[PDB]
Amino acid sequence: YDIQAWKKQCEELLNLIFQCEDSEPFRQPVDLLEYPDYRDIIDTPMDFATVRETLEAGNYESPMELCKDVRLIFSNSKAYTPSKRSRIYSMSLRLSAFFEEHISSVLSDYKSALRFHKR
Ligand SMILES: Cc1cccnc1O
Repeated sequence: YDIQAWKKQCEELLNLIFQCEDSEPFRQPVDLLEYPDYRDIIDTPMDFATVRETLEAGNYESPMELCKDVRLIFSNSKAYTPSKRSRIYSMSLRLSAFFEEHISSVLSDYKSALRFHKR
């Protein structure tokens, strides 16, 4: 029932994501010089360095906020891809499966701890 445990759990999961080769396109903001029409398609950029920095600054209140920004990484990749077969999009789908498999217990434990707190 530890209401604060989610934060270290999210730090450890971001460390695994940075070790995965599939994360490399998503570690830093998309390069607008490589992709000059990016902002004509994507309204809100997001990357794993920004997520990590927001967490370490104390600017997430809950793991649900962090999950919403990680899901935006994946939805931007799906919106920007020219093909469902593209290399970078294909990397996003494997990394999304790994994230969703690991975040499920973080969310469940946090929401259980808050219910116990308000009992
Ligand atoms: C998702 C994405 C697609 C194309 C280029 N870079 C990215 O990060």
